[PDB]
Amino acid sequence: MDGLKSFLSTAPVMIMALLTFTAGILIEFNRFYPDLLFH
Amino acid sequence: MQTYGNDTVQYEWWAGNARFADQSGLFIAAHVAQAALTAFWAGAFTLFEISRFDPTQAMGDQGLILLPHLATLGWGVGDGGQIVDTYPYFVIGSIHLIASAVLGAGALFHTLRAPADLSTLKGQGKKFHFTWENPQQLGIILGHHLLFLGAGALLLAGKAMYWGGLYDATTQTVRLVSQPTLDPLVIYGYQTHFASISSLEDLVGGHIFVGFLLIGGGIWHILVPPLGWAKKVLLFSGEAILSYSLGGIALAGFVAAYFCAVNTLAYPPEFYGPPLAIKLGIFPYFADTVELPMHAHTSRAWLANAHFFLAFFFLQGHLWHALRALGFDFKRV
Amino acid sequence: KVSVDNNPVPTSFEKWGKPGHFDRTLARGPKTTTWIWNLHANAHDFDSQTSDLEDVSRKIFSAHFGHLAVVFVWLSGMYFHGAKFSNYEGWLADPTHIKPSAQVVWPIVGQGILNGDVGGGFHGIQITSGLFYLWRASGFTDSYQLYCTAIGGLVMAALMLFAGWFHYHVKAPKLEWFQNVESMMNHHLAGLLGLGSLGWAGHQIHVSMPINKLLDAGVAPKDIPLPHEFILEPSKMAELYPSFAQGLTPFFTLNWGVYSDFLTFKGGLNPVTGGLWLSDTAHHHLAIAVLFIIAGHMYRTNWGIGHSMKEILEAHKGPFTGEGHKGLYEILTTSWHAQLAINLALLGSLTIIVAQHMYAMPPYPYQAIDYATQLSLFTHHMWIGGFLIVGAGAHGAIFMVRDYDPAKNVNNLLDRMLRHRDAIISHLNWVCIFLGFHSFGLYIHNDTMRALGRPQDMFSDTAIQLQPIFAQWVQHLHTLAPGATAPNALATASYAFGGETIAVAGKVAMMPITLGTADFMVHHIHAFTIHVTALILLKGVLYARSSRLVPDKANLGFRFPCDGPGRGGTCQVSGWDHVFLGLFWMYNSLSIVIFHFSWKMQSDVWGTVSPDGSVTHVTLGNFAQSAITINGWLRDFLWAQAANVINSYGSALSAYGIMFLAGHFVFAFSLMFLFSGRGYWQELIESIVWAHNKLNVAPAIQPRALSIIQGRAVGVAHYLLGGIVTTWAFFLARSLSIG
Amino acid sequence: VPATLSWSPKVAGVMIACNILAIAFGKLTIKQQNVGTPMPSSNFFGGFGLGAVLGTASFGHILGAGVILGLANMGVL
Ligand code: CLA
Ligand code: CLA
Ligand SMILES: CCCCCCCCCCCCO[C@@H]1O[C@H](CO)[C@@H](O[C@H]2O[C@H](CO)[C@@H](O)[C@H](O)[C@H]2O)[C@H](O)[C@H]1O
Ligand SMILES: CC1=C(C/C=C(\C)CCC[C@H](C)CCC[C@H](C)CCCC(C)C)C(=O)c2ccccc2C1=O
Repeated sequence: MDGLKSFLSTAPVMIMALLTFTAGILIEFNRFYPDLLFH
Repeated sequence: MQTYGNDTVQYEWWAGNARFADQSGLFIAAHVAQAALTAFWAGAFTLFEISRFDPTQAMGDQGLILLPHLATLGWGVGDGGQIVDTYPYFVIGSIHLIASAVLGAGALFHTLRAPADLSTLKGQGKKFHFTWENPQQLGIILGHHLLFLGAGALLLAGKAMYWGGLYDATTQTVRLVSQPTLDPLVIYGYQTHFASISSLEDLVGGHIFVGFLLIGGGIWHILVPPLGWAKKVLLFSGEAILSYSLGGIALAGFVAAYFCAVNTLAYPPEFYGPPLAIKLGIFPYFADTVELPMHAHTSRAWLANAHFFLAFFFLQGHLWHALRALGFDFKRV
Repeated sequence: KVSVDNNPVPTSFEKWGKPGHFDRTLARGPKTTTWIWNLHANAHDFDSQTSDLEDVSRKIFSAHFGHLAVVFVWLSGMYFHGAKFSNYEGWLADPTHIKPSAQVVWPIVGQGILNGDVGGGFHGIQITSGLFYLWRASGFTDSYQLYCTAIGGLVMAALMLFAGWFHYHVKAPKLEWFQNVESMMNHHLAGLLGLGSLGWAGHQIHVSMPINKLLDAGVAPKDIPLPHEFILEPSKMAELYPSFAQGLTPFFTLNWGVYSDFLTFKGGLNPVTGGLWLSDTAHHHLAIAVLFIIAGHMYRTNWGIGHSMKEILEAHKGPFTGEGHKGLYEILTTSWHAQLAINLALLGSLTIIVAQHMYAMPPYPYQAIDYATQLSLFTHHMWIGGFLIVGAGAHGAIFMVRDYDPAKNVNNLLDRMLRHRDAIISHLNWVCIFLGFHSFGLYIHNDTMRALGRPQDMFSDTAIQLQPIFAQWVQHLHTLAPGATAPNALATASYAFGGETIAVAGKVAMMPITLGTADFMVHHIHAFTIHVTALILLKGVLYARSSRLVPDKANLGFRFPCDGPGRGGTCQVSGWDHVFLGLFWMYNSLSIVIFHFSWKMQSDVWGTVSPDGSVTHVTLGNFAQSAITINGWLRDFLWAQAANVINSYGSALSAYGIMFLAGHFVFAFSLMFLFSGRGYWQELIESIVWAHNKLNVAPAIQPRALSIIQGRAVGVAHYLLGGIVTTWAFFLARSLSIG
Repeated sequence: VPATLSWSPKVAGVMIACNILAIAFGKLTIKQQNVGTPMPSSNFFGGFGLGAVLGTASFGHILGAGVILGLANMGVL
């Protein structure tokens, strides 16, 4: 389980975790508030 | 088991059932498992054929072999094979399933709890030990088995006379049979027309005679040991008593294939189909007199052809085992 | 025969958190960014990871189970999307009016415009995989039936994942189990392909044929009987096919002509659907199963009868060929790379054969009139078979570098191939220059003659003719085949050879494909470009070990950049670099193959059908006058038919317009990696490393430019990603628009 | 359609003769006739094992299927 924590903390898994979380923010921001060309 | 001069023979796996022939405890466990498997087939395929039963279509042209057997006894049929109740077929087929489960348990009991030899046990389990050498113990086994076989013929007649009543082909109505036959001279005459019986009361009185002869035969084997002349002319070994029984069950299967194919009373045409004619190509097969839709044959044909081919190979199995008992090696040729 | 080792590798996550543990030079952790790239390139190089052949074979066996689990999850996803997010029940009612769709996009940022009107009120991505036509041929009626296949696909993937863990960590087979190739070929011909063909013939006879015969009759899909109802009640099966009343008795008694109502050699296509007759395909799969089970009894096993493949090969010697095939059995039971080179060559050849057979003999209902499905299925199976052919030249060269033992290769077929490499390659060099001059220079000649206003001096059917007379004769023999050389065939094997034009929805299913001067020239273009792709990859295999330039390339490896700038320059001498160059030439070969397919189908096959029987084609027969000239390929194919991919913006096909420009970008992006080189980029990175050292943000993992092989590998990956995504978007937007 | 006939002793006679012709072919040509599982009796089989008995009877059924359907197509049977 300790080595599974290391695999889940590797560079490909963490950048796939972050970019999913980042796309999770941007999709959910553009679903409730779409079409934001300016402020 | 005839192991000739070697007397300690490893039997491998393709002939692996010869290992327990001298082991009395494992001899019970195989045979009760056979009685479990036989009662399971009587239980499952009664309920299988209840589910695959159309009451509009006749039972003969459906591939059903167990429901016509109960219909001849008088269960589930009112007048003409329409089958209006079909609940006592379920109850009889259900009882054999639990009876297979009890016999399935006693097979696993004698495999594991009881030892491979019954001489290890003390009490009445020691007295049930048998070997293929002492003649008195094998007559004790033969005595009680003839008593229950005689009781089965009596409880057939007790069903046929008091509670229930069989089915007659002519004047199609379940009977009660209050006056069966009892004369020995009219029951001796069926050595020439056993297949062409048409009296329901004569079938009961024959079974009264058989159910009393086998009870008297079982009393005779339980009070008298096998005699000297029977010991001289018959080998008492393992696959020699099996050899007489394989030939005994082959002659019974040839008669049962003959009674199924042509008798109209014990196998009524409303349940099984029309009676057959004895044909002979390369083998004596029983053919249908009238044609049937598709390649499906009637229930009487499916019973008589199967039982003749089973009685042929159980006659060949008798010839195989009796040659093994007499001393033919089968590696000599 | 069955010999396994009990628990050779423990199951733990210790090596999960230690990447690069499989390689000795990567277990020390990173020092440069080359470590990250070498981690991925060496991950599946099991022969380089392990010296023991037994442990290499154990890694390969469990990797298949993991790969099969990927395929079942992909197969489960296709059946789940057909069950939950598809108009399959809508399409099954009206196949001629509802378009197949099985992908629904989420409505965000304007991408919900891709959910176009596919008919029946459904909105989604119009699929071109042909899954709907496959499922109608399988007898799929309800969406619950596709859901049950999708659940069982996930169950099979979990059993594939369990078998990979079991056969590596619990009971891993020994090397002698892997090297029993006679038992493996017996169980794969008879048990895998034979029983799979027998099972599918059993499925087609019982499920596919009764459902599709009622679907063609006009029964609504809600009123089709269920597949087990034919199994349970044979009255419905006997109503459709009266031979089922006779049962299995005509099968066992060799009275096989009873079954001729559902086991037909009918040929042609079903006029209701445009697909093959499922009576033909069930009889095809029955005959294939019997021959495959028979062929799976050929090889010697525990019971003495059979063939030893060593004794077959060592018997096949000759006067021209020395010791013959002696030692090829020891090659093909020791080297996994030699086996993979044969299997990739033939699976790649098979996938191309699948592409060329499914357009002209369409096996699925309503597939032939779906011009998008016909174009995509040809193109996808062309491209898949193209990569696998290049991988044959790859692992042929990996075997020659690594697993070629000259001690057991003396005067055999492989040794003698090596002993006349200059004879093979230079004659293959000659035939490529000959075919390039005599196919492409034919195109250059009449491009010039048409530009000079000399149409009489061209290579065309109006001018100097180059008729494909041998292919026209073979086409004529197949038209005359029913009744003369196939007397029990009622129709032809394919209408592409000649005869009837099949119409289904007022739309051409299959038409005679007439081969003229333009079909002569493009077939020699295909003969040219396949030969060059054969030339580069056979030069990679033969000269993997040595050449007159670098005589010790076997010590350098399979995958090395060069042997320096000396001897004039030994740039791209490795066996890997011929795979790198062969990937371009496979792309160049197969792009013309699918462009020949796309134009000849639309100009001369596909189109609408007049009620009197006339055919109005998609591009109105412009192949015979414009596919003889490069400009006609530019104008009447590339410029004309990509109007649908560039005017698709603001419509449901606009993602094809996006992906058309997306593949144009990555093709151009590849030329940064292909044309440049890493000594430029390493000197640029160390200037950027200075700006990171200025801000104290220089990483401990030192930034390096990609290696020379990698810069070729990235460049060939982006070229073939970009060039194929362009053609995929061009083909799919054009063929969805037409019809 | 090619002509096929129902089962008959004529059909059985050709099949047994095709089994016999492959048994004689298998006696002459099989290199390993007794390797692996043997017969219960080695005699009356030419020294064949279980693989050679099943191998020759399968070839005689393949030849049995090929000849019978070939002769029924030509109308000989
Ligand atoms: C009441 C029945 C009976 C009894 C108790 C015995 C007892 C014995 N027999 Mg057998 N024998 C009999 C009947 C009987 N047999 C019959 C009917 C045949 C003629 C075919 C023979 C012929 C025979 C031979 C050929 C041999 C024996 C052998 C044996 C011994 C080993 C058992 C064995 O091999 O099992 C193991 C069981 C199997 C490996 C299973 C085999 C399955 C068969 C081949 C398939 C049959 C399927 C059937 C056709 C389907 C029926 C369908 C249904 C609807 C009717 C055992 C002591 C052996 C012996 O004497 O040496 C010790 C020996 O080699 N017997
Ligand atoms: C526009 C594309 C282009 C052209 C024309 C060439 C040309 C050539 N390639 Mg190719 N190739 C290309 C792109 C191109 N390549 C790219 C993108 C790659 C990098 C991956 C490669 C990599 C490469 C490899 C890896 C291989 C080739 C080989 C060849 C030759 C093919 C056989 C041959 O001689 O055909 C005949 C020549 C032609 C078709 C060229 C056109 C000639 C015209 C029709 C005749 C002109 C007449 C002339 C001008 C009259 C003289 C008058 C005077 C005033 C000049 C040929 C010299 C192969 C080879 O050498 O095989 C033997 C081979 O090994 N190519
Ligand atoms: C005995 C040994 C024989 C060796 C055989 C070697 C191959 C010989 C090839 C013979 C070539 C036949 O010659 C060629 O025949 C075909 C079809 O028959 C004709 O082709 C004709 O039908 C085809 C369709 O099938 C049309 O596409 C074509 O436009 C038309 O002309 C050609 O006009 C003729 O040039
Ligand atoms: C641009 C270029 C470089 C520089 C390229 C480098 C250093 C690689 C840059 C990689 C970046 C950091 C990421 C690239 C994209 C990732 C592979 C995507 C990963 C997925 C993300 C979502 C995380 C070379 O090193 C080179 C070498 C030899 C010939 C040509 C060239 C060449 O053209």
